[PDB]
Amino acid sequence: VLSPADKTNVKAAWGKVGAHAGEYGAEALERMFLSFPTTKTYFPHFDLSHGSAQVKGHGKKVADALTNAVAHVDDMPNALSALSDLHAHKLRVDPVNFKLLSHCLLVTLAAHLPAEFTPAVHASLDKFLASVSTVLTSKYR
Amino acid sequence: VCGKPKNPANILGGHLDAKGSFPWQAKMVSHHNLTTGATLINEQWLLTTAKNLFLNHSENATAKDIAPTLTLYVGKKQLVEIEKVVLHPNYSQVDIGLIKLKQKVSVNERVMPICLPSKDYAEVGRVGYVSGWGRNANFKFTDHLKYVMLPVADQDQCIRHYEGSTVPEKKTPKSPVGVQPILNEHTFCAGMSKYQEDTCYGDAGSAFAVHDLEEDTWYATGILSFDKSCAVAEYGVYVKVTSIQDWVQKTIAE
Amino acid sequence: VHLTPEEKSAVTALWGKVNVDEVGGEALGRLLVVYPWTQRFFESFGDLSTPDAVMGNPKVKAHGKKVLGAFSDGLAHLDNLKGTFATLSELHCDKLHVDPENFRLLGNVLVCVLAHHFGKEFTPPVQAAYQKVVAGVANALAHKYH
Amino acid sequence: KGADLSLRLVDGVTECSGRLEVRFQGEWGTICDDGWDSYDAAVACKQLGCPTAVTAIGRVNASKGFGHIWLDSVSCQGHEPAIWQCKHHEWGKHYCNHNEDAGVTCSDGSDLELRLRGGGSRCAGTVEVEIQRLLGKVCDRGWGLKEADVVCRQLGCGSALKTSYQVYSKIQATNTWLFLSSCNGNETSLWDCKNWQWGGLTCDHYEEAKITCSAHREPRLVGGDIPCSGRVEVKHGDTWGSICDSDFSLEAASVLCRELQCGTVVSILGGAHFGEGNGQIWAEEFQCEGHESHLSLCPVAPRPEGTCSHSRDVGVVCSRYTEIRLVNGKTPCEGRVELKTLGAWGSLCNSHWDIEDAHVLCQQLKCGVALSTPGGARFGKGNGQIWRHMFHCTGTEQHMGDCPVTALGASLCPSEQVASVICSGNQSQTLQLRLVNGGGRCAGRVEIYHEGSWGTICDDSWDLSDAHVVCRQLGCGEAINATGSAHFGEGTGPIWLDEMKCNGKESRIWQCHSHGWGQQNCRHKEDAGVICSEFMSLRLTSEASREACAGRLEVFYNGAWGTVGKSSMSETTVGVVCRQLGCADKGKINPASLDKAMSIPMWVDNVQCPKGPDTLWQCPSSPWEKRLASPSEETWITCD
Amino acid sequence: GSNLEMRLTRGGNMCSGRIEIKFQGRWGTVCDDNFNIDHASVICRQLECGSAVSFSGSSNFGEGSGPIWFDDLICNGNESALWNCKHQGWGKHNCDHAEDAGVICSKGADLSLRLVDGVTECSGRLEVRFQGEWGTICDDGWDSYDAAVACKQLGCPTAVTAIGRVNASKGFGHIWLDSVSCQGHEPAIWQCKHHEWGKHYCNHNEDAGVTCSDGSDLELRLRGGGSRCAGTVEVEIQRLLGKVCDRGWGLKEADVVCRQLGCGSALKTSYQVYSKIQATNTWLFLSSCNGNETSLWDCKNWQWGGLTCDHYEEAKITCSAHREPRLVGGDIPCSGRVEVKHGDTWGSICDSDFSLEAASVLCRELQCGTVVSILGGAHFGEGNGQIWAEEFQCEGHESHLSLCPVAPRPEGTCSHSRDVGVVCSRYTEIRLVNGKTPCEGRVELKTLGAWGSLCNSHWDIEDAHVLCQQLKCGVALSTPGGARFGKGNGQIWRHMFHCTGTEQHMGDCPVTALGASLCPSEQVASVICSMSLRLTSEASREACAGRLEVFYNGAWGTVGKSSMSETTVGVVCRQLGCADKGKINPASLDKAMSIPMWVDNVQCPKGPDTLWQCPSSPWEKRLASPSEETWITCDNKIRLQEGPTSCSGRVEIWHGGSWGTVCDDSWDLDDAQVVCQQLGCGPALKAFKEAEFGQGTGPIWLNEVKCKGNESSLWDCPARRWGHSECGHKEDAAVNCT
Ligand code: HEM
Ligand code: HEM
Ligand SMILES: *[C@@H]1O[C@H](CO)[C@@H](O)[C@H](O)[C@H]1NC(C)=O
Ligand SMILES: *[C@@H]1O[C@H](CO)[C@@H](O)[C@H](O)[C@H]1NC(C)=O
Ligand SMILES: [Ca+2]
Ligand SMILES: [Ca+2]
Ligand SMILES: [Ca+2]
Repeated sequence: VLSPADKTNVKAAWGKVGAHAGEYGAEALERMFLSFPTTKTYFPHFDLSHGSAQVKGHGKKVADALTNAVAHVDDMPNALSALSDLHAHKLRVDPVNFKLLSHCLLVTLAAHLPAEFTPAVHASLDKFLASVSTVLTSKYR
Repeated sequence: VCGKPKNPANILGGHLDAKGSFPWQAKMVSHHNLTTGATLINEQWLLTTAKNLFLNHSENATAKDIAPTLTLYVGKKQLVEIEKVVLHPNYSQVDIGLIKLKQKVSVNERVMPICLPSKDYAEVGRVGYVSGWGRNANFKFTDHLKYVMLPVADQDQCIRHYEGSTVPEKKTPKSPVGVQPILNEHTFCAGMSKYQEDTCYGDAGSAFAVHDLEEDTWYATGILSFDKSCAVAEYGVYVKVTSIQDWVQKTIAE
Repeated sequence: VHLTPEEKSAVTALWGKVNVDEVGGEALGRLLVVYPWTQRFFESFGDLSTPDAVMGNPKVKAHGKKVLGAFSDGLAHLDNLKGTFATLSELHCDKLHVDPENFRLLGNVLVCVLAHHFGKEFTPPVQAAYQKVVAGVANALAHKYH
Repeated sequence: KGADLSLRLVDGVTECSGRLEVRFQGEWGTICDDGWDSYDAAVACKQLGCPTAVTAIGRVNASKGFGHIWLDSVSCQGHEPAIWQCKHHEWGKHYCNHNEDAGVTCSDGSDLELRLRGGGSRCAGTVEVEIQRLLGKVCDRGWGLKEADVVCRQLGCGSALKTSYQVYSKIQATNTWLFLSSCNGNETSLWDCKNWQWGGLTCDHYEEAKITCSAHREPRLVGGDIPCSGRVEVKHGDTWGSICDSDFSLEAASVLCRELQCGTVVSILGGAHFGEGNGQIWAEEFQCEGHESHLSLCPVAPRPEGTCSHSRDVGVVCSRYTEIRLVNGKTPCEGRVELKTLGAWGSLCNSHWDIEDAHVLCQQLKCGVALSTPGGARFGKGNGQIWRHMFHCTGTEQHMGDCPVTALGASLCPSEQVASVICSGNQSQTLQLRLVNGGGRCAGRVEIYHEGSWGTICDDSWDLSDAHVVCRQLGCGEAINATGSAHFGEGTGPIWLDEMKCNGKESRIWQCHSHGWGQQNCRHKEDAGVICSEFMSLRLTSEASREACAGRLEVFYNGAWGTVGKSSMSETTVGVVCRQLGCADKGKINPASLDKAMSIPMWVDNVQCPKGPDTLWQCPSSPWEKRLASPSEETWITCD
Repeated sequence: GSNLEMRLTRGGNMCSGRIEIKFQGRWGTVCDDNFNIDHASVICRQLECGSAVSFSGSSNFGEGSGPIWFDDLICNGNESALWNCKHQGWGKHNCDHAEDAGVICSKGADLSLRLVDGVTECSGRLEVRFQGEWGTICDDGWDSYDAAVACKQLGCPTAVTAIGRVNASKGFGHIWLDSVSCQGHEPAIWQCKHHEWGKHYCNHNEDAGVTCSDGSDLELRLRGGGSRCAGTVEVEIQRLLGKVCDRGWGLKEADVVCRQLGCGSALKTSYQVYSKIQATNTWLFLSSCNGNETSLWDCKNWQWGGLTCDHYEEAKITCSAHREPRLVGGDIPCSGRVEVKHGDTWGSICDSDFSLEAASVLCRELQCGTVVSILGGAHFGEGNGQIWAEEFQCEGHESHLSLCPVAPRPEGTCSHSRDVGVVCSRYTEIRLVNGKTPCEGRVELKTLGAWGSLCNSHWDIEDAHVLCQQLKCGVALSTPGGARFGKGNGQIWRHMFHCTGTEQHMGDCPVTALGASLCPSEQVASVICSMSLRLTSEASREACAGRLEVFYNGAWGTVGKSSMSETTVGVVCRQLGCADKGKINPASLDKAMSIPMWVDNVQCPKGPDTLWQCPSSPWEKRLASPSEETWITCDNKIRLQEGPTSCSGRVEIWHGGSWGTVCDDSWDLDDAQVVCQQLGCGPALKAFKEAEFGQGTGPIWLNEVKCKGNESSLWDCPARRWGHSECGHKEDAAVNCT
């Protein structure tokens, strides 16, 4: 999908997030561990408590990965290939979880950034995170 | 008997199979708890794809490795065993296997095979119905059977949507999805819905069913092969049944 | 499982503060905009294409309002949801044949519009509780047609 | 109708209760309770011709059905003549199981009983119900304040205060549960709450909802001279009993006076001080911590079997005076203010009167805000004595007895200067500097609440004119001493103002010339404090004993110590002295030691205080008069 | 023949579109495989459409339909017709219809550049008119080469070129060009390399802008840091004031700014509370340039306006030139009156406003070591001009005086008669003589105003290493023995250093010169780098009056009465802690005991704190005559200041090497009685408080003094810990006794 309109909107919205993307990524993860405790079984050795450095940094990683993705959004699978194989094959992460974290990440951006969350962006942002969580899942087996 | 559903029709979209209008759809589950589709082709045989059958397996696997790891359901909750499986001798171009049952399934209102066509129905614009047990918008295996209506898309448009050019030596993988579909003369393509509905993980093995209104008969024109679309890429790709009819008849005779 | 008292209490007190004449209709029309295929069930309304049309059409908010009320009734009795919604579940499920997964899609977009209005005061524990509620709701609403 | 339909009940307590089975084409089968509501039950009860005043859903002693479920999603309007004329999907097509088979019990109301068991009274305990002579309990699933309040109301015990269990005899588990989904709360009975379920369903492995209502143990005070003083008697169940002085702590008396809205505990009095009680003595110790809102929530301990006698009944005195009235108003919320003191009503003096005092008065009388304080005997002067009590409210107190009161030395009130008020009469009408650690309102470290915080003043430029401004602003008279160098100890927080140079005419400290808010170089070791002329202090001075609490009683006032005259001094006054010093309840007046070479100034005599006040400062007396006492007029006392 | 027709289709005009060729009555297209500006030039000439502007694949005009007539053409562009370009033949191609080339020519394009909403005609948002409509360009990748091309095209000055939109709104409508990145020599922006026309992801919040300047209007200043060298960085560009955002702001960028203002280096992002200035709504963003630049404008890719930053507020700097100390009028550079330049003016500091810790930090920043003494009363001469009214209330651990907090003096005039002077501990006047470089040579030290050669008897390579390292010459390679560089014609210094080899300065090593052995004239050091004191009285308990005795070589002995100066007396009394000065008493004739003397004629300059540093005669044990014994009395450790008599006044006591005051906390008539009585004045009449005799200076040495009035000395009274006071000088105790 992802028309020009969508792409533009997602870029413009993800820019205005900027350096706060990392802390949101962690806040997003925290919500996820609170909402769906089963995903904790994917992070055995991590400290999962509030604002844990391990959570906070992994969140900074998912944030920068995402910013990278939006920097060149017209080819996602080359950019994310190594993460494709990392989550897909080695870690074998069950595809429901990407849609979980996707939605928690939408709640998080909504809560912290009320003014930019007009419907058009909520739309193309959900499409965008769809397209990514797909590109990560399609090497599942 | 071909093509006579008791309740004929009028994936992350609408069109719930409420009345059970696709009695030829079967649900196969792999050893690692994945649900995919299959298509009843006679009272003892079903069609599916080789890739579906090769799930939870190495690329170098035989028939006796794969056979005991499968689980198969027909109708609503009726368990059905398996006598044997016959893979197509070629799998780089014909992603297809046939499963043969030990006994004949009882035929009724809820379980009935779709007919194999004698005509080529894959003309651009014809809208067919694909029913499936695959994953929904939450990327979870659907709780109820659903179906969508999709139109057949231009083959060249599809080739361009996946591959740089239609000319062989200029092609480069440009699939918005990591895994590349198999495209050749044995396949055709079909666009997604118009209310933005498409197929996704687990829909492979389902029939591209065409309802022929002159005779009121439903025909399996394609078998969905590349099931990794998620309304993110543009077209699903189906194997042309006309191009494997002879192999099917031979396998059935044998 | 049963809801711990301070979850249900923070939920109800917040729903008290929730303006009941607008949010539901915006959540509904938002479901319409992000996942346009649901328009099929509501397509008697008119054009569901632009965001201004969806947000303006009085029947969109009329339905959202009635559904949000039904949800208030849910939050009212959280242990027996099935019986309370059994008929509504029949109306949507038996007559309309809406796929019950779009309930959660709406419930999720709902929590989003919820979060949209309440900003920072809608905290991860409060979200996790409302998710539990709109889950139990989605299930009870999905109870028909096994 | 159609193809042979009939309805019956099976395995009922009566022929019109039980699991409901419908015969269709000759065969009986059951119906699922999916969507089964009170209209459906009412239609069923009506069809059998039984009373429909009370209709329960569910299967009591009724087995699970077998075979077909003929009707599903039954939804009646209550007017249908038969259950098979209500809405349903179709016949024999269902998803229900025989665990969801509907049942009914139809009753006229004569057999449903409700009682509380195991909570020490009939109005606290586990909620037990008896329906068709079957005992069960109400489940806490869905149990809120509305359901508890309906149950509490049915027993006439008022409102439910707590869902708490109290360790007592435990009751045999009833295997049958009542589920209430919700009532509005205006119902007269829990059974009048809608859509309640009797048995069948399992609640949840947590059960046994227990309650304590506000009428579980009800205290009262009897036999004191004011409503906030007397012997404590508590009704537990329907019987009143006294409590022993050993079984009633200071914390329990504090809880009682707060619950009774009588303020703070002033004294506990053993030995049947208010007379012996009569009848039963409670054998339970309340081991409450004292922060508890009600004695019903205080833990009770079993008596070690000690026998108390009514000679040991506990008495309590709390701090509030409540007997204030308006006289000669056109409304009960306007009039001249009359106060009852020493048993006599008299007009209050207006010499220290304002709108905050009138506001507090209007609020205590539940008359809203004060609208005006008419000067003059607009409501008449009254024919009685004029009380010269000066209240010093902040305007935030709930009761006049919570306000500081001064009566010693108060100036003569002219007959026309009587206090009066007009209140709004509608409870919908609405509308700082302090001294700390000085032992009274008029001495201590000066702290100002400004910009949301308390802060101190530096002693830099701190002079007598600044202290005079402070003392005048508080009504404390003249400044006697401006103490620097943290004489009363260091304060805490910001120093707001520094290098104060008041001319002594400014109405507010921040109108004086200063360096400005928060610009200061001082530390709390230099925090200024004041002692004004209205600072009063009490002591006993003895020449012959190290006993700080036995001696001649001297008060410091207006800068000097002086004796109190023995004239009209009562044993009540001696009790006050002994309590105020924390020595004992009683004491004796000793003959004065003649061996003293020095006449002392006396300030006041004939001081007569009722029972209740804790300090001599609260005791009415003669005006301030500095005279030389003779040694024979000196009061020397020894407390026990 | 004449059966060849050309047209452009779907490009909005006849001079833009997909290439369609009519051959044998059928239209068909041409693939863009191996397509270039020469093909477009042929097409644009054939249509009389002017110059070529753009070529594009099918993306801009959509796919064509029919035959592809030509493929992999190789023309130079000097052909009368496109079918005269080199081709493989009609209907020979490898292309599909997704590669159908299209072109836009200048007559179908219509390009113009203007500035909009500028402060001047040479600043503003860049707008291009294309085919009649104006639109903006997104700043994605917009750089200084693009700005230089734009400035050149406008005929504006190109000496200084800024990017960004100053007070210019967001554009509307089309964004025509995106991520243009040329080489900078191109004559027009649409002649630089760019993406396909009309294909972009930018929105109208991203619009490129330029400001072209000759440099005469760019101003930089610091405000609110009390001087031109500290404060918020304010910029004025085209007469618009703004501020630099701290995003990407490091010490390197700050150092570039500090250098541009000639304030030396940036020391701290510190803020200094001094002026609360109106928020400028306009921010400058930098992008990590190296720090060796001469001007912030020389930094690459700096952006002027257009972006909002949130959490990145005001960037302020304090450079070392905020306050620069020096010592003036002392005999050595590390001794003198302290003058500090604050802003561009030098000022003296008042003796009340300059602590021991501040003098230590100041000389350390100046690398002069530790404080030895503070001297009031213009001891080093009067300062000139303005006196700073600010107290440094520093703790003494700060790396620079610019970092210690300062409080403004409450209203009061200090005069130069109260200018503070400080001497700290390091000796810096050491030199190498007759080296081939200034960092090798014979070592000469200047003492008593004269340069002299150091003796080599203990001069090792570690000492020489430390000296050359101090001189930044790396390691010592050798210490050549003998006067290889000559002996010099002066006196040879017999000073014995005792370095560990880790010291930074020669003045940090322990030095002994008293009694030091002689040195033969030929044994001079050269290098090529790559004791107890007492006063003895027999009759009185008085630690501060007596015969001067030194413990040395296991025995106490007298010093011989000879050549001792008041400077020497000051040194002994300071080391003994008695006073700055004293008088030599006549010796008591009543002592019959002759004492061993160890050393005499000890003569030290001003500066040394210990006798070990004082030059003398060699060690010689002789018997003193009673007439040769030196008895001295230094004045008292306690004085009265600013009183009408020597026994009334503010109480000052000498401790820890400084004068200090006494807090009036517990101060009573018996304490004052003891101090005056110790001075031998009669009974105390009054103990005054609150600095009745004026405010004192320096540390409040004693607080909560609690004498009994029968102690011999205030040092014998119970008190709080020395030098720990919560009092201010407002609380200075004073006395008036009879
Ligand atoms: C947009 C979604 C996601 C992105 C961009 C992403 C990307 C990443 C990144 C950057 C890392 C860390 C790599 C490193 O530090 O070397 C990582 C690790 C990991 N991810 Fe994700 N991830 C996503 C979603 C998820 C989710 C939802 C889960 C599980 C519920 C998951 C499972 C894991 C695991 C188990 C690891 C290993 C942690 C580690 O090695 O430190 N991923 N992923
Ligand atoms: C997820 C939360 C939902 C709530 C709380 C809810 C509740 C309700 C209620 C109480 C009504 C009115 C019932 C009546 O008029 O008798 C209603 C109307 C309706 N509902 Fe829903 N429902 C939900 C989901 C849905 C969804 C997702 C759809 C379709 C995609 C749907 C389809 C409809 C339709 C079509 C109507 C209007 C019927 C008409 O106009 O004739 N419901 N909803
Ligand atoms: C207060 O001042 C009075 C005189 O005005 C003096 O007699 C008295 O001692 C003072 N109180 C003190 C110093 O505590
Ligand atoms: C920009 O500033 C200049 C100089 O003050 C002014 O003339 C011009 O109108 C401004 N443009 C705006 C505010 O768009
Ligand atoms: Ca019903
Ligand atoms: Ca070619
Ligand atoms: Ca550029």
